[PDB]
Amino acid sequence: MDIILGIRVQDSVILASSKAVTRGISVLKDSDDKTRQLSPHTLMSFAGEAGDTVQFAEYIQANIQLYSIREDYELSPQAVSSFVRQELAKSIRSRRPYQVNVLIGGYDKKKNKPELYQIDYLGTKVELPYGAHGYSGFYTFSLLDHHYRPDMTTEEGLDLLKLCVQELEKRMPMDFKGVIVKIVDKDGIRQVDDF
Amino acid sequence: MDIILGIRVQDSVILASSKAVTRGISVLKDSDDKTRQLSPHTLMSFAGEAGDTVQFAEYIQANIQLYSIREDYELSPQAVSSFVRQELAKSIRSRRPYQVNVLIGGYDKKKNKPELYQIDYLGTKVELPYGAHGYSGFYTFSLLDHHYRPDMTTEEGLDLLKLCVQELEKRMPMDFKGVIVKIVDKDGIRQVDDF
Amino acid sequence: TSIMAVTFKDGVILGADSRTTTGAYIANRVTDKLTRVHDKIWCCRSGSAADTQAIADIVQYHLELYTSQYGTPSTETAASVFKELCYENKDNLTAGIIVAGYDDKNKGEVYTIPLGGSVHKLPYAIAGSGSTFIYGYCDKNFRENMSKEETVDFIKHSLSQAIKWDGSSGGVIRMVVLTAAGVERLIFYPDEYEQL
Amino acid sequence: TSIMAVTFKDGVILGADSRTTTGAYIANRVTDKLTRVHDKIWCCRSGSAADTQAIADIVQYHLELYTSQYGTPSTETAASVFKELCYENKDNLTAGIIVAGYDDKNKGEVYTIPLGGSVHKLPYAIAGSGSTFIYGYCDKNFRENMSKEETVDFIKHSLSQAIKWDGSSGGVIRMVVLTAAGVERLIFYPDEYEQL
Amino acid sequence: TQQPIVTGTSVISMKYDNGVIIAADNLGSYGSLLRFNGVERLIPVGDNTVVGISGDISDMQHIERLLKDLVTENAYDNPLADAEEALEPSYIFEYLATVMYQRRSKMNPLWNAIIVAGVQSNGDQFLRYVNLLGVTYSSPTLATGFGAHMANPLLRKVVDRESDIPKTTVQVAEEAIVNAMRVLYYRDARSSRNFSLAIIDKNTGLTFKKNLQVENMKWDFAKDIKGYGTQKI
Amino acid sequence: SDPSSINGGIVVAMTGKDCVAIACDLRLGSQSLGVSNKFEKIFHYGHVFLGITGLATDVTTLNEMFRYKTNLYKLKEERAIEPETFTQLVSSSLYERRFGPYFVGPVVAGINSKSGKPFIAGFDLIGCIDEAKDFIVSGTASDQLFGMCESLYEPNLEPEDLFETISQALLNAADRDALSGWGAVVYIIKKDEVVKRYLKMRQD
Amino acid sequence: QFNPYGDNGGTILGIAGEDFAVLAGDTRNITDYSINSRYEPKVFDCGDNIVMSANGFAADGDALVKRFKNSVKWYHFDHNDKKLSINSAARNIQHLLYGKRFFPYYVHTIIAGLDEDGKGAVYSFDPVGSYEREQCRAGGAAASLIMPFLDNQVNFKNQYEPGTNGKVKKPLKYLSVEEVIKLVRDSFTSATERHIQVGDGLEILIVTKDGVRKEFYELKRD
Amino acid sequence: TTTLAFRFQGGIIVAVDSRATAGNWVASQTVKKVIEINPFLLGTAAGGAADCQFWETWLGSQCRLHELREKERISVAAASKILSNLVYQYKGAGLSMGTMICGYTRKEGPTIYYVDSDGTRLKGDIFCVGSGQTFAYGVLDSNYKWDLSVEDALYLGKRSILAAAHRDAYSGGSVNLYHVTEDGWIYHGNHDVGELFWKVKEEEGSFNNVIG
Amino acid sequence: TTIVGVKFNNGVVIAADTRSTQGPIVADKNCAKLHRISPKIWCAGAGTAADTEAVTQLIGSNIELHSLYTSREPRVVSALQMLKQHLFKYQGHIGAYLIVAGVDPTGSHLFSIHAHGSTDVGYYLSLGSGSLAAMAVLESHWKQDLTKEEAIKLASDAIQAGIWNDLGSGSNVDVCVMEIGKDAEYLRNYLTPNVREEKQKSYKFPRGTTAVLKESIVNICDIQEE
Ligand SMILES: *[B]([O])([O])[C]([C][C]([C])[C])[N]C(=O)[C]([C]C1=[C][C]=[C][C]=[C]1)[N]C(=O)C1=[C]N=[C][C]=N1
Ligand SMILES: *[B]([O])([O])[C]([C][C]([C])[C])[N]C(=O)[C]([C]C1=[C][C]=[C][C]=[C]1)[N]C(=O)C1=[C]N=[C][C]=N1
Ligand SMILES: *[B]([O])([O])[C]([C][C]([C])[C])[N]C(=O)[C]([C]C1=[C][C]=[C][C]=[C]1)[N]C(=O)C1=[C]N=[C][C]=N1
Ligand SMILES: *[B]([O])([O])[C]([C][C]([C])[C])[N]C(=O)[C]([C]C1=[C][C]=[C][C]=[C]1)[N]C(=O)C1=[C]N=[C][C]=N1
Ligand SMILES: [Cl-]
Ligand SMILES: [Cl-]
Ligand SMILES: [Mg+2]
Ligand SMILES: [Mg+2]
Ligand SMILES: [Mg+2]
Ligand SMILES: [Mg+2]
Ligand SMILES: [Mg+2]
Repeated sequence: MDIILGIRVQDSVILASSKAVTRGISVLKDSDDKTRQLSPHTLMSFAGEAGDTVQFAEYIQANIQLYSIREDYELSPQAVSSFVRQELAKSIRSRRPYQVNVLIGGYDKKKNKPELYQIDYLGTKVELPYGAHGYSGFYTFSLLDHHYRPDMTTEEGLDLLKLCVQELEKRMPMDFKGVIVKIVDKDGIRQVDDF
Repeated sequence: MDIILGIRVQDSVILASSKAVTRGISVLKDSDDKTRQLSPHTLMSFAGEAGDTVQFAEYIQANIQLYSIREDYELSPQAVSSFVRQELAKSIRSRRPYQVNVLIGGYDKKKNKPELYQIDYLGTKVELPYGAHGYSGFYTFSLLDHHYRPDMTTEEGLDLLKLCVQELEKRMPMDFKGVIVKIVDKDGIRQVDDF
Repeated sequence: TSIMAVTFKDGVILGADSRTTTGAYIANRVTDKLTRVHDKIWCCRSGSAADTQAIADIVQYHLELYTSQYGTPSTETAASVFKELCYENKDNLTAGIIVAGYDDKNKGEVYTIPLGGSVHKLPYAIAGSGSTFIYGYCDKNFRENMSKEETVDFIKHSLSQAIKWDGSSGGVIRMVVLTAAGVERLIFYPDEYEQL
Repeated sequence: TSIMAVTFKDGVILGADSRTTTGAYIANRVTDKLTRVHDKIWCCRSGSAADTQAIADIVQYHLELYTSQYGTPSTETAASVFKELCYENKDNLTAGIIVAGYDDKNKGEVYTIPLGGSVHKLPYAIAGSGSTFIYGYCDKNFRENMSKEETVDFIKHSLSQAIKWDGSSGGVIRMVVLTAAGVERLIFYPDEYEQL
Repeated sequence: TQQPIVTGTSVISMKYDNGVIIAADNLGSYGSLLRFNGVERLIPVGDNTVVGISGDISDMQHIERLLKDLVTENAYDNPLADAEEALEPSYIFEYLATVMYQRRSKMNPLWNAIIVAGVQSNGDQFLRYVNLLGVTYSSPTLATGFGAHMANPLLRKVVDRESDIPKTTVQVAEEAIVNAMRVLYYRDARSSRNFSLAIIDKNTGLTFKKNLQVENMKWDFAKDIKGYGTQKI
Repeated sequence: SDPSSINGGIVVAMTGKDCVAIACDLRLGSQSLGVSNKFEKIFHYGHVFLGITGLATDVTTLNEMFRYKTNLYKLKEERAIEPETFTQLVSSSLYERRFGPYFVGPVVAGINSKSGKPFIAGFDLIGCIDEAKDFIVSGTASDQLFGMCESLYEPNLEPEDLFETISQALLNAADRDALSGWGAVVYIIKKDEVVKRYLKMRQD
Repeated sequence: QFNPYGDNGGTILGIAGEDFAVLAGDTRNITDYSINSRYEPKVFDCGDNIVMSANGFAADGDALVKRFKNSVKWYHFDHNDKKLSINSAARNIQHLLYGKRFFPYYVHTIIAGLDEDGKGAVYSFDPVGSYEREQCRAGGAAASLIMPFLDNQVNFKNQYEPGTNGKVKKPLKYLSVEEVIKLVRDSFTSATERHIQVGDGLEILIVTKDGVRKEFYELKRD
Repeated sequence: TTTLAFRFQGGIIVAVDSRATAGNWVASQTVKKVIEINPFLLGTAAGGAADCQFWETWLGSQCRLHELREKERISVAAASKILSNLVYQYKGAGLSMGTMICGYTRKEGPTIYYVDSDGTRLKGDIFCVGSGQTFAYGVLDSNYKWDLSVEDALYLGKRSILAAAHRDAYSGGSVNLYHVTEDGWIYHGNHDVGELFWKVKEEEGSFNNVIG
Repeated sequence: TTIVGVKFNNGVVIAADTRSTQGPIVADKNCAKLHRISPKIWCAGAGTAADTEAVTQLIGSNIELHSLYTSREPRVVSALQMLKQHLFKYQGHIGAYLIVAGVDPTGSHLFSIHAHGSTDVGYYLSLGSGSLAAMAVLESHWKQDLTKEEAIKLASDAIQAGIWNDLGSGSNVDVCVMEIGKDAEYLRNYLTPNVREEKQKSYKFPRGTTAVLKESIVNICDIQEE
């Protein structure tokens, strides 16, 4: 799929992902949720080749949920991101690699810190204050470089995110039909229904 | 460029053309007028390869304006469309062909009839009640087949045109930044400033 | 194709097979590859039939016009005209030509013109696809100042082997003798040369 | 490469040049292309040096193991083992091998194995890039039941011409004589065979 | 997938009133080089079948070994190996056809065109074709390679349909085959003068003729042909 | 990519007793997209009729070209061009573009005004004349048209019977071709009257 | 490079009657511009009152027919000599074809017979196994020549009743076996005229409750 | 091909065309592009005929096995996911499929899943699939409401296929209608486009461009 | 295509089949492949049909002007030379493969021409996709000193071999005989061994079977007086 963004503020991680699904010449859907909850305090957004994206996301989801049940314990965002990276690093030298890029946003309940990880289909992991995949970063990183401050509130983070989406809607050729925004903090994951 | 539409009603011809200009990854402009007035009662919209479109349109414009001065007389839309077709038919077997598709909307003051001609870069001319170039027709012709009626008023034609643009904005992947609409009738050419 | 020209005591003899092929189909089994550009200046043709005919026709024209103005041309002159056409149009031609002729002053001479358009004056010359199989034989058996009968046997035996091994060569063995006495055509059929 | 094997009254003689080339560079000018797979069963190698060595090594192993169980193998048996390797691995091999050997019952025998992996029993055989230039010569000069001295001269003269015309062939002419008397190695240097 | 190296050209054949005739020249070509001049390409199987093979010679020799091995295997625990349970032409063909189609299906074909000629137990004439693709067909006359283009037309003038088979004698049929071989020598650049011919008759059995030559050739008219158009001398 | 099947369409012609018939479909498209259902492919210059299939820009261009040439012919000759003569003019005109050809499949039909003899002819894109006694076919459904004509046709049909034969040949051939249809026209031609009939057919 | 596919030409035709069914096919077999055989049977009786033909690449065609005949044999062994119905045979053939989805049998398959109500039936397949029951189907090289003729003369397409002018269609009256054979012969005669790979002979297999009958007709040999 | 399906008050409408082509050649006008998986499930077919046919009748076998094992009707979600997981195994091999899995269950209500040979699986209210999908979308989007009568919804689906049959060269033949409700699907006849076009033109006053 | 040429006692005969094909389809069943260059010089053509016709017309036209200029009957070698030089110039792109024959004051002549411009001389020749089937017949039955009747028979038999055995050839046999001191006789459809049999059914439709929308008279006449 197309645009997926992420920003880590003072006390939360905010993920924004486009709603459009396009096959060729037509927009088949304009309300698609490009994300999966891996654990109560960990959310993963994704974008890449058709089919591979969902298949990979649900495969990761199943593995983390299996871990949670087995140990009666939630893995840290850092631990989940490492597991995901290794799967993609394994995948890139397979017969047919997973063509999927992901952002992992989580709140570490031990350290009481939000964490945002950016991983591409090669298995290239980086921890960041803000991140993006595809052509999104080409527009949004300049704004975030200017405006981001690391002690921002969640409300300030959403305003800065609106400024990013406005710029994308102005300068990107593709109509991505807006974004679904989700917040990850100490209380868990919730969706902003009006954006 | 992208989307250009045309519809011939009872007493006028309406041309709608997108405002966006995209070079690669960025929308450089969102207010571009993809049309040229060939004569007081003849308007030509255009879409194709960058540079070729304007160069061809202005070249045709200059030739028709030259004819008007020489003969102190306005050529019929049929006559202008034939001249344009021949230039494109000549062009297609050149060293470097004009990669331009056009719609010619005109009001014939002799017959008191609106006329719409669709010509592609090969020099393929057809007179039509409604027409389109590129992927536009794939969405809009089904609506026009249903809704069109040969005796619509200009206001009814604009409403049917709004229904076409709404469908394009819903199902096309590219954000074409709306359309500039122009009406061609007995009184000449005018632009609908609110659409 | 198997073609050769051999100088000897009394002059020069040209020799050739008669096979023309489109792939593996023999389009003509009785072809005449020994062609005349002047009274006592002939050539052997190998490569494209169209190219070598077109070239030979142009050369015959040039030498006919030369003769009308300057009298009988030398064999060297004829070879130069062949070269000029083959060299200057090397990109568009596939022609391997052997030029052979008899003067009274220079006696028998042989010039070979391979693909590139280069010229090589030799005591004898071999060319065509079938020539590859008789380099060994011809080098071992060629002598200078042979008799007419010996030279005919040398060419007959040589082309017989070339025909035997090369699929692109076959049919009859045509020969053309060039001496002071005049121009003599010889032909040798399969039954004769196969039993050698 | 110029290689050949010739049967005669007392047995069989193998012959070869000594040139190995990487393009136009002579990587080895004193190569031994006559190689031993059994006491009186040898082979001539042409094509890839790596492939033909690998094949010859495997054959020598097979015949050594054959001998330990069933006694001395025939030349036909050796040729069959070569064929089995060359045929079954035709897609991955570039090897043109001549197998020659001496039995007391069958006397001198020669088997040639070209690229495809087919087997052909012949009175004599020629192979390698340089063989093309001596088909004419060898066909005209070969007789059955020659003497040792005549056969050495035939091979010496033949390979001399092959070397003369083929750039991929050169150096010394190695030979190996296989008779009831035993195994004799011969060598002939450029100064000797070039003046022939 | 491979490319053929040492190759054999046309195999030609036809039916006649009491049996079948088949023929093929004794050449093994190496591209344009006429390398091997003593190659037998007709391989008899028992006293009632002859398999004619064209194409790659290394693959021919492999097929030859399969047929040799087939005869050995059929004799095993078979008291009627030389009688009621002897190998039929139809059995030999179907086996080859199976192998050819299996090999093309593994993308590693036997690069050949094969004609199985023979006479069945009940006296019926057998003549069927198979090639590297596993394609099979039967006809009163069959030919491979250049023979298909030049021999078939000549042989079809003798036997044009099924009803022409009883009206064709062995003398007339052999005459047509021998003529066809001459025509192929005139016109096929990868053919030789020497060839082998085999007749399988329901009465007189298998007659295998070796070392035949093309004779009665017309070449004399060549002497009159001069130049390529305008030349007179 | 293939110029002869971008726009689509078909033409068929037939001879009858003292009459000829020529017919065509009305479709013009851009590959899968249907653009126009009024694109007629049959033109006439005097009493000589010309049908043209193939690339539509060339169909238009050649019509304009032959109108040009037949008009000059008539001014100089002081008579209308005949089918036999026009056939040669089409062949000449196409072959002059031997190595840069018009991607078309022309079909000539008409009755000679002096002899009264019915005449039809077809061409390839570069000029070769096919002068058939029975029928000529052209376009993207030429295979289909050959099959229909070869089975339905019989010689010496009366004008009103010939109409039914040619109409059924076109309609059923068009319905087995994706790039043909969207309407059809049939011309029935006699020595001094010509009737034009639009056919009702499936619009898919 | 080795090309495992070839084209043996030919053409086949199936027509379903009210209580009968026919499957016809020419007897010519070709490669490129040469004739291999003027009489090489292409339509086969496969048992259980079912006829079959697999037109296109003959090696694949023979292989498929051979495997289906085999499937009929094992159907009897495994299911107490039960008659294989035409619909069951069709589904079985789909699986044979799709089993080689990624290295297809390069053939157009048609089978014909009677359904379980005794009515005529024809089934048609593409190379990779998609199938559909039909009243009429031509397959192979000259399929494009024959099908339009059959749309017109079997299903009365584009035909209406005189006097009404396009209002009332021509009624779909049933065709006898004698009437169908006439249409088959004319289809192949017409195809032979305009298609170089069609000719030599025409072999028709007729299927009724009584069994499978054969008819042969000469075609032009040029 | 043009196939569509949409959710509404009275359940689901499924409508498809009937044409099959090989290049420009019209191979068939009578193709069944809807598959009756069971009395409650329908599958549409677009792309490769064989791929769609084979794997959708296979899907029906898996659904039958599910309800034998679980003593319960399979969910539309589960049925669609069996097919999407299967084609995902074959991804890259060259399968060509565009399908809607349509059904109703108590727990889900009327549900439509778009399933595709690239592995895409999407739940949604409206879908159009095939070469003529854009033409069908035009009519559907401008006339769609949740509050449509079974009679009006059926006509809209029929009309949207007709629109595409007209314009798209690789769509046509006839229209097959299905209506999926609480109590299963109901077939609503084969409608020949050759007769339907003229009927709709006359009664509706549409297609004024075409002459009749 | 099968085209042949055969020399005989007092002249030369050429022959051809009548099939034209676009791919596997027959475009024309009764095509005319024998072209007249001049009254007593005819040639048969194979390959691209427009090319054989065009190149024959052009050379035939220039031969006519040459004959009028020189006050002599045209020669076959002139037609041969003009054809080969024209074809060579176009480097094979003009796909014309010709058998050129005729009689002139020098005598009777028979030549072949290929698209790249190469010429060949012979007593018997054949060109086209069915040349192998025809040449097989010629090589089996040709002899020196053939009569007129024997040469026509041999030529037509060679074409038949093409008609029956080559899928690129079919239908009828055209012949043209050119004897010394006589008019050249052009025998169009000399043999007709491929007449289609009567159809089983008549497909004449009842009048009114086709649905019509509109009728109108077409004005083919000029603008009228008064
Ligand atoms: B000989 O084989 O080189 C021969 C000599 C020619 C002057 C008659 N050439 C040909 O036969 C060529 C093909 C060729 C074969 C080998 C090497 C180079 C070229 N043939 C033709 O040019 C030809 C074939 N068919 C029709 C017309 N021309
Ligand atoms: B001979 O030239 O064929 C020779 C025979 C070999 C057994 C010693 N082969 C080579 O010299 C080959 C190259 C070659 C030349 C001509 C035909 C085929 C192959 N050389 C090598 O294999 C080689 C070269 N350099 C290093 C190692 N091996
Ligand atoms: B539809 O156009 O997608 C249609 C649906 C199919 C289930 C019958 N597909 C086809 O007609 C395809 C070709 C095609 C055309 C346009 C887009 C995609 C595919 N045809 C076939 O699969 C086919 C099957 N058997 C015979 C001929 N063609
Ligand atoms: B013959 O088969 O060579 C024949 C001789 C021709 C001069 C009448 N040739 C043709 O019929 C050619 C074959 C061909 C096909 C495709 C490209 C080039 C040549 N056919 C035509 O020239 C042709 C085909 N369709 C319409 C008109 N002409
Ligand atoms: Cl020549
Ligand atoms: Cl070594
Ligand atoms: Mg990264
Ligand atoms: Mg050296
Ligand atoms: Mg599954
Ligand atoms: Mg359509
Ligand atoms: Mg024929």
